[PDB]
Amino acid sequence: LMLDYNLNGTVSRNYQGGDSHQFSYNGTVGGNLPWRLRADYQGSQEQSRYNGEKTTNRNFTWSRFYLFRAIPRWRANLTLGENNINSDIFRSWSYTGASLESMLPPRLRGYAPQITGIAETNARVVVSQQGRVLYDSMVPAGPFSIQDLDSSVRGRLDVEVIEQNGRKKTFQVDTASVPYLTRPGQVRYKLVSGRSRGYEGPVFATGEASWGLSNQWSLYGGAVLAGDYNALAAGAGWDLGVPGTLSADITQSVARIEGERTFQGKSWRLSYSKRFDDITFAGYRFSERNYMTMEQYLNARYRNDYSSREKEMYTVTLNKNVADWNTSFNLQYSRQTYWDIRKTDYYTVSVNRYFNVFLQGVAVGLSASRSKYLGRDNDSAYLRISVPLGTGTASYSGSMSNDRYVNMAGYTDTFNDGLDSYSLNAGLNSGLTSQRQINAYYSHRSPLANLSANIASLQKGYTSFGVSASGGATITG
Amino acid sequence: LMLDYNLNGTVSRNYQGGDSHQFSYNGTVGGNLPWRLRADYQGSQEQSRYNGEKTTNRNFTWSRFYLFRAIPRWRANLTLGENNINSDIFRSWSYTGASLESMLPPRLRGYAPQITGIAETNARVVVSQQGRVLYDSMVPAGPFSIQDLDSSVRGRLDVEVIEQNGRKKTFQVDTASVPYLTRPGQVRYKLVSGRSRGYEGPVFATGEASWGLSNQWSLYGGAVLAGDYNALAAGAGWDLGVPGTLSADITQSVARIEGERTFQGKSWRLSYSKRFDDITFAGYRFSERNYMTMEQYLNARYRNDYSSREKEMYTVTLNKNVADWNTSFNLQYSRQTYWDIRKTDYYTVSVNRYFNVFLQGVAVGLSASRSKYLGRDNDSAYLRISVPLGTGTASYSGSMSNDRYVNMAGYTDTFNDGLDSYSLNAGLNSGLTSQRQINAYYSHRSPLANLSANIASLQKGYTSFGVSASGGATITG
Ligand SMILES: CCCCCCCCCCCC[N+](C)(C)[O-]
Ligand SMILES: CCCCCCCCCCCC[N+](C)(C)[O-]
Repeated sequence: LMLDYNLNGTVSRNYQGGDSHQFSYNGTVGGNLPWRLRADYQGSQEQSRYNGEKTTNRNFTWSRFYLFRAIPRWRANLTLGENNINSDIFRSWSYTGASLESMLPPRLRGYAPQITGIAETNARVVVSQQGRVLYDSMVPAGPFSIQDLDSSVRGRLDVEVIEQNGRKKTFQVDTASVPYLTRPGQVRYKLVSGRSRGYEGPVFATGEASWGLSNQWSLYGGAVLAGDYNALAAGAGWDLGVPGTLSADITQSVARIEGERTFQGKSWRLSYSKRFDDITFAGYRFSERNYMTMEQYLNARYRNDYSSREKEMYTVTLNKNVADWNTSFNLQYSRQTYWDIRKTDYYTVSVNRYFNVFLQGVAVGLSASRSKYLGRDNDSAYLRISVPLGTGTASYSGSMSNDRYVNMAGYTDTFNDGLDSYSLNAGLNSGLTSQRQINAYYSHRSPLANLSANIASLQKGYTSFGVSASGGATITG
Repeated sequence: LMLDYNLNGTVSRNYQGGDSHQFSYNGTVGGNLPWRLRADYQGSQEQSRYNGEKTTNRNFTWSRFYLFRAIPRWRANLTLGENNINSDIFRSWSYTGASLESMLPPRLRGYAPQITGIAETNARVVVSQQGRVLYDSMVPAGPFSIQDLDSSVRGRLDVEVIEQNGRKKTFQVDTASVPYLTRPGQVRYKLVSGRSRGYEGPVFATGEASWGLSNQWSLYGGAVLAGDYNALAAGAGWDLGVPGTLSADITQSVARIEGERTFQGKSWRLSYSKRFDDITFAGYRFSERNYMTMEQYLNARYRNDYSSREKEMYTVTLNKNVADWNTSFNLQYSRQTYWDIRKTDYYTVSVNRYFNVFLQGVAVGLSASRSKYLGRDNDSAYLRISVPLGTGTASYSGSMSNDRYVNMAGYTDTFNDGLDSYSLNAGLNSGLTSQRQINAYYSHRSPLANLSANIASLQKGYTSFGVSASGGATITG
């Protein structure tokens, strides 16, 4: 019986008084009985004490836990228990039930949705989808690129960057929606049944299939039979060569909510993907005022929420490594508009060049990003020149988050071959009298157990300490 | 005695009443007596009639006219009369006097500053620098790329896009400031003298030179001796190979204005350029509160203007043609900040892909840009699919200027091999009840004489007719 723990803990004081605690954990229990196991758990506890009020927000749940078993001979996998639907045609909601679903040319499957951004401090970053916790551990200040996500992540993700000074900056990233294509002989499909979760739960079945026409083309369809909510979708997909693959989808919905009225709508979606084995992906989507996803409907029927009616959604992704002049470029953009509320443009860019000027690998990196700090836009840029000095490396950093700019000097030293490392930094925040910053971050990365602690302190500001451990153990008595 | 005329004329009516006239002209007189001639003239007249008031704004001037003569044997050219300083180290002001200045590896000289943007209507676009008229003729609605500029344009340009509906959108473009480098043996220099113009005029001399150190490097300097304004500048330049060339400059200023005070300041400037014979240029500049250019000083002493104190200026330019997947990409960006006023970010992007889907060269183009419409930001995007149909080509266009979006259908036919062409368009503006749009644009492009007329009419809107002729003639009695 396997366990995959992930822990976080942080303590901090204010220069005005307050203490606060933060402990979070998430992980997965696995078991083997052709009957396989998978239980995802996640929880957190937060406390704060000011002049008069302590506050506490505490949460725990099994996001999802189910049994799944492989079958030799339909190349299909059966899974039953509490899960989440993962579709290449429909969007996601959580459910209890079972499902039967069909390794083949990568150019047709989905890949790991690498999330990127920028942190003012040494910050804990949590990536989620719906309520499910996909990633939440600490990051050292500066641009960050989380490439630890489950091979099967789909849809758009919710990222929260909780900074050491108490500022929560949040944004959204859209994972690439790779064309649901197939090779002529084969057939891809996904037929799921059960009742929708967490709002007993309305009964629903959903099917989705991908036919292999005799050309470099392929047609797919799917339907959602939820009763008060039904949706049908058909789509055409086309394969190319190295110039990537492509596809388009039209999907209509019928939703009937009590004494409220009845909504009808469709949404068209065009997506292109040139990744295989430089990755580039561009996707588009435009949906009607009355078109709703299974999720949208549910929040509408059970929670009385009709907010966030999607209109148009553009999303571009380019991670191109020109080994040629020794520079990598990554772009993650996602513009999203609505019928009821204001547009929401989220992006993050970075370009890293490796130089030779005096000895090897002097590094200059420029990064820029925009997220949201409490409704209002938060716009950042980061400039870092790093000089490698033996097993260590000294660096200078210039940060510009909104109207507050930070200057940083620091030395980082690595050991155990890159597994462990330890860095000390000192700097100045100005943008409002200036403050001196002192900060140290330590990391240990063994494959069976990771661990990392960091301590930070701002003048007339805050002072906090945080640890973050994650590893693998077998819990069987 | 040569003449290079350029004319524009437009008439239009309002749906509420008004008529208006617009006539502009600019050109250059040339003459040969080793004594060469060059006279630039420019003028315009505008009239309007509403309920009660007609108005008229009329202007004419010889921007600049001077004599210049080549000399065999110092590979230098002497020019005297009323001109404008053009320096690779200093910024521009206009002056009466004479100058002596030093074809050689392109990687060190300057190129044609191609200006780009987007027009709602069939619009006349005027490009200028200081007050001097560099370009002003009509453009057919959609993205536009003016590549007619004098080989020697330097500094940043002022672009105004006067639309057929009466909306003036304006912005700024920074021409690439190519590194003032030289080959070891040779020496580049520029020593100018006279009095500053148009505010008799303060006396000034200015010198600038480029030495050829024995490496792929090169050092340059220059000074401005204006009396109440002095400035000295030194800079290092470095040449590479195909990875372009580079350079950095530090320049200090001393300005003394009466009973006002005395300003001191410097500004650092780093510029990289990878163009020769795909062009890419990135430049940076950061100047002190009290640092002033010769121009800045003059507006300060003679016009009592201390506005627009430059702080930081970033500028990027990328025009890369991937013949490989038959698509071109052009990016013109320029962020500019100040000490006294708000930031000013101007940009324009476009990507054009040529397809094959049914016959040859079906075209999809996406363009986006941001300029200023009366203090406020004006943000546009344009989508155009064009299908070639013999000597003609039918197209569909989607425009989005701010909150007003336009849909357009149109057929264009070309003849005389691309020299002449004629297109008719019809569309809808919605963003405020919608309106039908009818528009035709004709162009004739013979090398000795160009001419173009266009007629446009919006429902419950405006209705205008415009002509634009430009050619070469010899006026000698
Ligand atoms: C062995 C096959 C695995 C079970 C596949 C489930 C798909 C059946 C769907 C039918 C309807 C289910 N329902 C009505 C309860 O939602
Ligand atoms: C034949 C050489 C061409 C004339 C070059 C002019 C540079 C001389 C500058 C000295 C000062 C001129 N000044 C004081 C009137 O400005």
